[PDB]
Amino acid sequence: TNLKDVLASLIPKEQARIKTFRQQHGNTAVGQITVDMSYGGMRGMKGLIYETSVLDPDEGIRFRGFSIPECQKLLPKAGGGEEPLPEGLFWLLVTGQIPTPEQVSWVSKEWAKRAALPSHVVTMLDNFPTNLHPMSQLSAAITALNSESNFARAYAEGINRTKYWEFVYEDAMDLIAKLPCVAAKIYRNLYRAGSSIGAIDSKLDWSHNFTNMLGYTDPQFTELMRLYLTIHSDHEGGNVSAHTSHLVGSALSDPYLSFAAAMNGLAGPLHGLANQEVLLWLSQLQKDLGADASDEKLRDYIWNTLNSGRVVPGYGHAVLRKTDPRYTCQREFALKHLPSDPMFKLVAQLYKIVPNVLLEQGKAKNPWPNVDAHSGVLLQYYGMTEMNYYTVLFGVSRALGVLAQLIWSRALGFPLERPKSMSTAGLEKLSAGG
Amino acid sequence: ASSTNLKDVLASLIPKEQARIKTFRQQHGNTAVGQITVDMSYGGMRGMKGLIYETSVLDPDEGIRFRGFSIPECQKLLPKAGGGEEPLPEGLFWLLVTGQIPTPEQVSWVSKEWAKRAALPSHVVTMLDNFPTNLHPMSQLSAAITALNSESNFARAYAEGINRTKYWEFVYEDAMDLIAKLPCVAAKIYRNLYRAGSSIGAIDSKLDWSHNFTNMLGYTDPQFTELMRLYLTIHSDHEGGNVSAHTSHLVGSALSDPYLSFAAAMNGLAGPLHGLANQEVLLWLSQLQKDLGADASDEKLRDYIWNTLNSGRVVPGYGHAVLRKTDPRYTCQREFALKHLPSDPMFKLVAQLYKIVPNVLLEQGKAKNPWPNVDAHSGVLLQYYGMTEMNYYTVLFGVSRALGVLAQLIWSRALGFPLERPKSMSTAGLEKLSAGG
Ligand SMILES: CC(C)(COP(=O)(O)OP(=O)(O)OC[C@H]1O[C@@H](n2cnc3c(N)ncnc32)[C@H](O)[C@@H]1OP(=O)(O)O)[C@@H](O)C(=O)NCCC(=O)NCCSCC(=O)C(F)(F)F
Ligand SMILES: CC(C)(COP(=O)(O)OP(=O)(O)OC[C@H]1O[C@@H](n2cnc3c(N)ncnc32)[C@H](O)[C@@H]1OP(=O)(O)O)[C@@H](O)C(=O)NCCC(=O)NCCSCC(=O)C(F)(F)F
Repeated sequence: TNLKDVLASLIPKEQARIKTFRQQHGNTAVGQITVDMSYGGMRGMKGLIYETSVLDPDEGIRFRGFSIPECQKLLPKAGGGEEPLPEGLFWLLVTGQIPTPEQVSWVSKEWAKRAALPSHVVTMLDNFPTNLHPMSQLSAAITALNSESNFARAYAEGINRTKYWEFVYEDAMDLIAKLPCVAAKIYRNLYRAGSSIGAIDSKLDWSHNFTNMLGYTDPQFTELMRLYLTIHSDHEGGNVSAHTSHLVGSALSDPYLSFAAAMNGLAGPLHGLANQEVLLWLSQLQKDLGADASDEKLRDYIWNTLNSGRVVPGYGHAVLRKTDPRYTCQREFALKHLPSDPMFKLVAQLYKIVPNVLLEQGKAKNPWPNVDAHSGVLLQYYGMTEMNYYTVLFGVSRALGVLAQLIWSRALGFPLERPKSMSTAGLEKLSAGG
Repeated sequence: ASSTNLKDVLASLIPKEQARIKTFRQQHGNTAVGQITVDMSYGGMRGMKGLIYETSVLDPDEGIRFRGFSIPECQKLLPKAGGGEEPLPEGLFWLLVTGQIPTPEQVSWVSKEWAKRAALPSHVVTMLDNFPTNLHPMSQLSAAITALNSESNFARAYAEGINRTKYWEFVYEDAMDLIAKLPCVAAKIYRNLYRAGSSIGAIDSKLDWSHNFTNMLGYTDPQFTELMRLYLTIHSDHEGGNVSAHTSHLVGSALSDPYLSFAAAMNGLAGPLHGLANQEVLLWLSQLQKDLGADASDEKLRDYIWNTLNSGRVVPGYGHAVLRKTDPRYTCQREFALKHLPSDPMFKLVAQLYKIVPNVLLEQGKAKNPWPNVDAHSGVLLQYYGMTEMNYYTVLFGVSRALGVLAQLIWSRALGFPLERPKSMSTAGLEKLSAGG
């Protein structure tokens, strides 16, 4: 019931909070930067303040203090569902508080009234070739939508730093509302013979309109979509996509530009693209070893994949050190809905083998699986076999998280992200020599 | 030190590098290089050095050093057009990549190579020709880059299962093609918007990259050709902590292709606090003229400056995250004006500001740096030569910046830098970590 008002009052409490805190500990040390950290992608450096979520290496992600199961229980469900609606999540990430069902409905409704594409985007999408990857299409379409930016106007217009957050809030609501429109058009155009996406039923929830535009009607596939979109929404801020959005948002680029840049990062093979990668490898697996393999043959398939310089897709993590609750959460879902699925059973079998392999191999820090290892198998089951699209789905979810933070970054006037770089030759000089 | 094919040269260079970093890392990987305080975390990583970037290094007191070289030094050492004064961007790219100063031949080969690789796919052209005039030039550029990704050789190869070792090779190809296509793209944007969709003509395999650019832009003055060589050379790289450089670095570390990494960087560059400043300094200067008139007094200037600050606004093209003095790129450009457009009224106003602004900023006590940066002096040079469409200004900066960023991109891959993935913290957790306040 008026998320903008809600924010309007939470803001100054928090501004207060930090100032006083910074006054006290501004110069207090929270860490040490090492030569290896610099060469190792800031591995283990605590270099960002990100509010919407925190990641625990052992326990996983907590969204505003809540774990996945906690959310699963707490957040409002649909009419007669079991899976939490992403609208709730979004309210939670933004507010810090559990939304009521009324609040949740208000969002759905808000996201329905704002879903609307400019024709220039439409045309573009319609002229894209079928050889251009869906993420690229997605990314390029978003960038193009920036002509609609309110923040971009207000800013040129001369707004006060103070009001920045309000513009960003509108840009943010509008993008999340349109994303499914762009995502759906992409699918259709690529996989549905360019058929129309149709309309938004103002009376449905965001996932539900999305699935319609996609042209899927299994009510269970709807529930999946809800779960899918909830769980991929945020993953603290050091992740490539979030960080990107955050780094780019810092220069004051609008939310369209920022999200788009984040998509380019999500699309990397070591990141969100792994969604799709996993699937491709699982398929090729099935071709070779066949539908039902022996643990023994599975091992070698991995033992091979390894001494051959390749990584096992969906396994490993920069931060997590244990099995990702996102993975588990998905597996519980399969267990309740597609337990007899062959692909599913394989994924399941992989779970018992890879970790030991990745343990005797001795390189990976995290021998366990991440969300990526398990999403595709679910999708595929419901008929969405177009694996080059999976990352798009992840992208649409990630907007929830990143944008929720975008508002806060500007509301708290976080400045330009600009660290200092060094050359090896200078680092050597600093230390002495290697 | 030298012969013609960059690729062969690189290939040789590479392994010695790796060995070095390796042993160095062997003795000191655990050797602490610095801090981490609460303030730097909230402060956008200000003052934290936590990134390796080989191509350039910025000294806060002296300015950018290319591969140990300063601008003036590059200014003299680098090869020039047959009959120019200005360094050619091709030479700088070579320097940046190889860490060595190129010969004329060496440069010529680069030009030829960039000429050769210059080709846009139809879909991109279609797309560009279909964009509305209200779609900012930077968005066009960024969306065009992303869509060109259909061509990525690294992407393809990667999917086909190449070895981590070979990665750099495809990135070298993708970068070369991208440096090569950029002007085509940029020119098409300019044409479309300001030249009633006329055609960009063709590439002259014999010309230098900038020359072919100005031709496609429709600019024929040699002085402007010369300005372009300088411009593209000077906005090249600025160590890796700047938004654009860092964004390409971050995205590339994920194995996204160069097209993707670059386009993302473009989105950072388009930020009002970043490359977009180019444009703002000009919009700001225009407004200023309109009010104050042409021959304003220092006192009137000063005041207008104070107005801007009180409106809660920043003086455009002044201040910097790292630099603590006047940017050498600023100076460099002032010298060029001094020599070629000593009496432009706009030029004169920039010069005036130069003597007024830093004192006011000093007085206001906010800015760590009260001196000018590159973006404060670039638009005036363009304007003078007829390129008066300021919304396009950052596009040229972007074309320039592809040189630094792509040069390191190859190196990061060549050197196997991993995924850039830091640790985020919430205020609450941070507090808890400390005691709170
Ligand atoms: C995600 C990941 C890149 C994390 O990077 P990083 O923190 O450097 O891994 P690490 O610290 O455990 O690296 C130690 C070594 O083990 C290797 N390793 C790590 N994970 C794996 C894996 N799943 N399979 C094989 N080798 C692996 C690393 O490549 C590295 O080897 P080398 O020393 O020869 O470079 C890494 O786990 C990986 O490559 N994963 C496979 C990626 C994939 O296809 N799907 C999973 C999604 S990637 C998700 C991320 O963005 C994340 F945060 F996890 F990095
Ligand atoms: C580049 C800049 C963003 C660096 O930011 P930062 O490192 O945070 O500067 P800082 O620490 O000195 O700023 C401290 C205070 O001085 C103010 N200040 C800094 N520069 C200026 C300026 N040019 N005019 C007025 N006030 C300024 C800051 O806004 C800040 O005020 P507050 O604390 O009340 O928010 C900054 O000086 C600025 O805003 N410049 C003007 C931007 C512009 O339109 N053109 C110049 C190109 S920006 C160069 C860069 O480094 C960047 F990375 F941003 F691209």
